[PDB]
Amino acid sequence: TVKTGIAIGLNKGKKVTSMTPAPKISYKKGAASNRTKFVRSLVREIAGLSPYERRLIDLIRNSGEKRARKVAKKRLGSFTRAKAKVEEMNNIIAASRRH
Amino acid sequence: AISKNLPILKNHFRKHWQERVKVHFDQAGKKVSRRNARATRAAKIAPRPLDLLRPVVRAPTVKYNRKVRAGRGFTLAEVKAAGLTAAYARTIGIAVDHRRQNRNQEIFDANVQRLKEYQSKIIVFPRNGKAPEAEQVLSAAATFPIAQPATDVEARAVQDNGESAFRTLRLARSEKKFRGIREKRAREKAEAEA
Amino acid sequence: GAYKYLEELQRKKQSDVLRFLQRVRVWEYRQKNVIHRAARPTRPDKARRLGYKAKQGFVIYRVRVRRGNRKRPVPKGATYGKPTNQGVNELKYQRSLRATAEERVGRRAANLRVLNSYWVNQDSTYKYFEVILVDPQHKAIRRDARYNWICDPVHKHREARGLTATGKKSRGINKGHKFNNTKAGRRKTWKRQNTLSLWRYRK
Amino acid sequence: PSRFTKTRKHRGHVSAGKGRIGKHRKHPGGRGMAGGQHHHRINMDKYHPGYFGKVGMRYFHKQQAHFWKPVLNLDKLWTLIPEDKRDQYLKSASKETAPVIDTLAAGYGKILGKGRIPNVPVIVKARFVSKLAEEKIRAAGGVVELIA
Amino acid sequence: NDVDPIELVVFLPALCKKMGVPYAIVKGKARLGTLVNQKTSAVAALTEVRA
RNA sequence: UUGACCUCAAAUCAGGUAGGAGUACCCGCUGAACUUAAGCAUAUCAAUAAGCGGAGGAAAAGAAACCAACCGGGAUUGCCUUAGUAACGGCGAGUGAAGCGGCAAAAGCUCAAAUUUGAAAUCUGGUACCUUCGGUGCCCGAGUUGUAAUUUGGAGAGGG
RNA sequence: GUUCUUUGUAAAGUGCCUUCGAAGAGUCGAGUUGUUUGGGAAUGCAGCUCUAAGUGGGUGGUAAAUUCCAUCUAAAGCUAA
RNA sequence: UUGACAUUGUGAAGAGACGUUUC
Ligand SMILES: [Mg+2]
Ligand SMILES: [Mg+2]
Ligand SMILES: [Mg+2]
Ligand SMILES: [Mg+2]
Ligand SMILES: [Mg+2]
Ligand SMILES: [Mg+2]
Ligand SMILES: [Mg+2]
Ligand SMILES: [Mg+2]
Ligand SMILES: [Mg+2]
Ligand SMILES: [Mg+2]
Ligand SMILES: [Mg+2]
Ligand SMILES: [Mg+2]
Ligand SMILES: [Mg+2]
Ligand SMILES: [Mg+2]
Ligand SMILES: [Mg+2]
Ligand SMILES: [Mg+2]
Ligand SMILES: [Mg+2]
Ligand SMILES: [Mg+2]
Ligand SMILES: [Mg+2]
Ligand SMILES: [Mg+2]
Ligand SMILES: [Mg+2]
Ligand SMILES: [Mg+2]
Ligand SMILES: [Mg+2]
Ligand SMILES: [Mg+2]
Ligand SMILES: [Mg+2]
Ligand SMILES: [Mg+2]
Ligand SMILES: [Mg+2]
Ligand SMILES: [Mg+2]
Ligand SMILES: [Mg+2]
Ligand SMILES: [Mg+2]
Ligand SMILES: [Mg+2]
Ligand SMILES: [Mg+2]
Ligand SMILES: [Mg+2]
Ligand SMILES: [Mg+2]
Ligand SMILES: [Mg+2]
Repeated sequence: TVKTGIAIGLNKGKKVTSMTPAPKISYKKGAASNRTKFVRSLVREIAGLSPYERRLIDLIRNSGEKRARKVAKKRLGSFTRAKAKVEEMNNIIAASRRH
Repeated sequence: AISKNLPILKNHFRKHWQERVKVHFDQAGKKVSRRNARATRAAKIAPRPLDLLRPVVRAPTVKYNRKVRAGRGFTLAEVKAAGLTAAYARTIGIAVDHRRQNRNQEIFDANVQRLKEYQSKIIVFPRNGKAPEAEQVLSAAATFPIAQPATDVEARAVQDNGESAFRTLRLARSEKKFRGIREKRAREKAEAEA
Repeated sequence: GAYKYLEELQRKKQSDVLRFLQRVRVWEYRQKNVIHRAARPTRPDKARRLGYKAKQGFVIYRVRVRRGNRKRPVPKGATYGKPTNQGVNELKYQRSLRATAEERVGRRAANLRVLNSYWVNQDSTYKYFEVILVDPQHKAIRRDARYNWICDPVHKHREARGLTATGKKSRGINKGHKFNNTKAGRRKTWKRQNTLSLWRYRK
Repeated sequence: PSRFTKTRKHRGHVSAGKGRIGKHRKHPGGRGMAGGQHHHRINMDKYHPGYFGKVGMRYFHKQQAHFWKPVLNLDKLWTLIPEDKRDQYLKSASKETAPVIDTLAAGYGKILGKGRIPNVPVIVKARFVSKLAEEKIRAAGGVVELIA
Repeated sequence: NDVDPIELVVFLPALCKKMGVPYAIVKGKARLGTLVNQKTSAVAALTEVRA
């Protein structure tokens, strides 16, 4: 970003007086918004939990947050996707406990 | 079979290649078409000039960024900075490009410069019928060439700050290599605490 | 906007409200014919999303297709050939069942043009699809500048050529390095790099 | 042109040029590179050592001219400066009105040290130079300006 | 009480509920149609009402 | 007992549409072996022949879920080149592209998701009149399980 | 280049302020199978099984955990040369 | 031909896994 003007090394590149271009809304693609934030809430308490979700929280308050994650990674196909789901559980679990 | 002292050839003809031979016998007569249809385009385009006004653009890759190249369009930043709308700019002789941004002032400034210099050099005819005729100029690109900038003068002063340029590169490279390693040995300096 | 709710409700296919719905509907759809005319898009939020519009000239069909691999229709297993091509039982169709769905309704309604389709249910034996069609000689569309494009002859049986949405999927049209063959069109791009170009003054 | 061809000379002699005992049959020994490791081995070793087996590292999706770094030797260098303009700088021999040569603009990517140049200062701008190339420049009253 | 598909309307009592909104699952999707000079109307709800 | 609605039917109902042919070139499906490897099964021939479905005057692709790692580039197609190269391969026979660069041609876009809610503002048809590739009025129907208008990410929307 | 028409109080563009900014699911993705590709711990395609998310998702030609960076905005569509 | 998963749902006896729950 702050280019050294030399053609190799730890930030190589010719020096250019820079601009910083107007930000694209496309880069805000997955952006939340109160709209969806609301509807997705309302569908949750209407539709309810799903099968694997029901066992997911079960592994949580039992055989650790660990073992639950490994299942969740197998079940959803990605580690990252699993952690983000296991997290979502803990917040549901949070609600049930301390209301 | 194999014999004699010859190079090993690799001629891919084991596949019914003759079903697919394209012999450009029409190279000649197609030039005539490509003309005759440029000619008759140039007509009904009234006095307009066949081609759009196109930007300067630096050209990508370490191989090629030394040169400068006509880009596709003008950004939206350059068009408003030229004091006109993109939507209207298209209807004149100008090419716009909504994807493609400015992170280099010296290409921006020199591109808004083209836009200004272009307007000033064309006459946009009024919306009714009657006009001041004007002859027909065919190329915008001939008229507004793109040239490569100035980088330096014919001569200057020798200035030797003593640093060898080789070694500057060497140390520069070593820097890269171990930065990660060093990023580690340091982390364990924080972790080396009581 | 009741749609945004449906879009997000439809996502919870393992919820009892939806399990129950799916369970009762896949039975109903089975007792009807393999192909039948549908009253109105069971997924109004979905038909819509794919370009369907509730008016005179938009038709919705539902269709059962049989699910699984393609058993090589060779007589008694006999391949008569090398051992590579001796396969029979693990061979997968290069198109998608949804393409088989689109194609089958489109021949029954050959007076309509196929716009798109979407899943609605499946079971061990069938995948279920609702297909959205459009009548190219019904004036409601012929005068509609948004959809008159499909009246053109160039879109005749577009689903049998893979110009539909599943059609462009299986045909592997997409930009990028992951699609070097299949993009400009598999075969066409093959014929390209397999053609010998000789100019008049040979190079 | 066929008129000059040997096969014109051969008409009327049986068997073309190809012999009576040994014919001109339809691929003795196999098509193309067949039996390289076998009956065509004596030719493959000698005339083509190294032909068989792997060697070195693989490189997926390699892009030539990521390595675009064409070379230039001091051996020339002064070619980069326009002829007529050259004489002028040659005698002026000054550290104060020294000529500038943008090698990267000339299309090069590294200066190498082959050969000798005259004691005249030159401002050489480039990416990468050899430890020896810049040594000679520096010793002729010039310097090296690293660019990109 | 008779909308097919039901998914059009299931989330309503709970949409109402969250907002306070009084609701009723009246009988008749064809009765609500008559109520707006049509054939069927699914839903119907007044907001203003003269005093 | 009366009138709606949903679904499903029937008519030589009112008007339409499909088939079949051609297939050099085009979009898919399906799919060999002869052959090459001096044998041969992987591989090769070949993602080819044959077989099937569907278009046009071109077809398809097309305004990036792209290329790049640059000072960045900017829909698609094509030619020159990349290059017989990176890579695949009993790493054998053999196969084998992409990015940049020059050129030809150039063109950009619209839906879904939004309360018109102070006015379904939209549309097929029948029917009368006219200036008939249609306009206007009337009537039935379609449509709120959403037809119009505004908005499509480059944005844009509501208010000042 | 002529002349009927018949459009207006209606359509559009631009400047600052502010608040919002809805963006496609049995999909993306993952496993496994077959097929294909120069694509090599897997290039595309398909079958079954699993099946998301919203500071998300995809890609970044060596698999994995972790931290950053970069680049576009999929699962709907039209379009001459 | 055998096993898993899918089609697959509701109530119990049990021996079992630490009033839910897989046999
Ligand atoms: Mg020809
Ligand atoms: Mg041109
Ligand atoms: Mg089957
Ligand atoms: Mg389609
Ligand atoms: Mg003789
Ligand atoms: Mg003789
Ligand atoms: Mg003889
Ligand atoms: Mg002999
Ligand atoms: Mg030998
Ligand atoms: Mg030399
Ligand atoms: Mg009739
Ligand atoms: Mg036909
Ligand atoms: Mg066979
Ligand atoms: Mg042959
Ligand atoms: Mg053989
Ligand atoms: Mg032989
Ligand atoms: Mg044999
Ligand atoms: Mg054939
Ligand atoms: Mg055919
Ligand atoms: Mg025709
Ligand atoms: Mg043409
Ligand atoms: Mg087309
Ligand atoms: Mg876009
Ligand atoms: Mg491009
Ligand atoms: Mg061998
Ligand atoms: Mg091949
Ligand atoms: Mg180019
Ligand atoms: Mg609209
Ligand atoms: Mg505003
Ligand atoms: Mg506006
Ligand atoms: Mg999208
Ligand atoms: Mg196949
Ligand atoms: Mg594979
Ligand atoms: Mg994709
Ligand atoms: Mg298209």
